[PDB]
Amino acid sequence: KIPRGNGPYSVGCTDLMFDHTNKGTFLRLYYPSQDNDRLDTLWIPNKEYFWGLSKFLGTHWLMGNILRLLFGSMTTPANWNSPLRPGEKYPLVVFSHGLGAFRTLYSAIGIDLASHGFIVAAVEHRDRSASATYYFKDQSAAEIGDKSWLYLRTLKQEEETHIRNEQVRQRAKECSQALSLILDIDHGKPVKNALDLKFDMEQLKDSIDREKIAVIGHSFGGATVIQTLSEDQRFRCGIALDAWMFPLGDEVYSRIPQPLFFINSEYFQYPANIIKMKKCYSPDKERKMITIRGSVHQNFADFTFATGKIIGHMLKLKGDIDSNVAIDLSNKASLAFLQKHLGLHKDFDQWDCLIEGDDENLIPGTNINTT
Ligand SMILES: CC1(C)CC(=O)N(CCOc2ccc(F)c(C#N)c2)C1
Ligand SMILES: [Cl-]
Ligand SMILES: [Cl-]
Repeated sequence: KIPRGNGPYSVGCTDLMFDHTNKGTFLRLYYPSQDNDRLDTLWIPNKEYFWGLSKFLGTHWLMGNILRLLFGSMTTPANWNSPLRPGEKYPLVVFSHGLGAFRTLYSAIGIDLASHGFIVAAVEHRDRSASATYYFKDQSAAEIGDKSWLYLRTLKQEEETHIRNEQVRQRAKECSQALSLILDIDHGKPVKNALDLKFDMEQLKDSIDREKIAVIGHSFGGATVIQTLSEDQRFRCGIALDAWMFPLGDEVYSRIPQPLFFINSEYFQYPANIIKMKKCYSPDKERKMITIRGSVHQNFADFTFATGKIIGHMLKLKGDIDSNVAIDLSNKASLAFLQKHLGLHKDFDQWDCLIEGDDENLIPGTNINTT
């Protein structure tokens, strides 16, 4: 089971696609909810995501069918289409998923954030870095629900540098676009959700704390944080979760004025990557780095909760550290950082010491030597 949020607020979930096209925004929203008696949220909502995952793993599509059998009824503890908790303006996080992932696979993070009074928009990227995603060819297709699917692009070695950079720039634009959509809904612009879901978007009117915006993401999503910050000053700070730095252009490193927090796994990182993170540092800029002891790259994503301890460790979905312990640290340290750099008036400064890696399961900075 994917853990429930640790915060005081109940959590709701829904999906927004606007416009309906491959250039529209697709996101999963996690938000403080008024009610706590709704059905839980289906974790991986369509069979095609499992086919996507099968291609990402480099297996036959029939492994996709097997993955569906195993995981296709799994839920995540968020009240599907629950009304938004009224009477308060919430800060906003835009969240960016990893390569071969998609919008629904970081619910442990999204739910926890929402339970502390954030609205979280987990974008689904259309750069062919998602295992799968979908949209509609035209207005007619959107009405009848005739989905067009877009699957993960496999690269040749000679395409890697160039295409990963094209992808990270698209990802950043998608983050900025998702922000604009949410800010426009906040004002009260009518938006007809291309998905026919019983969550009225007008609830979001006057519900966003409009200057309190952050961008967070895992791996490819971590590079996306960085690209996004350099190009969109509306994002006040960023948190990169085990960032994969390879996609970034040489130009971006000196171009990130906002506070930036690197939260790393012990076992993912390597000198080339760490060197790139250190290129983000300058005397006038606020940077923080911590490393979670005993953790692996997948501790930041939901599949760390989806299997047992023995299978999970074999598949590199789990580390030596307990998955809930690990995500608690990442999520609490994130909260403290956000409160600091968004100027929130909550109690998240109780976790300030985690920003400095002061905890028995944290390493300050990095375990990686780069000399
Ligand atoms: C360094 C990379 C190749 C680049 C990158 O982004 N990486 C993270 C991928 O993270 C995934 C993928 C698929 C999933 F289903 C889940 C989950 N849950 C997580 C590895
Ligand atoms: Cl790893
Ligand atoms: Cl290296």
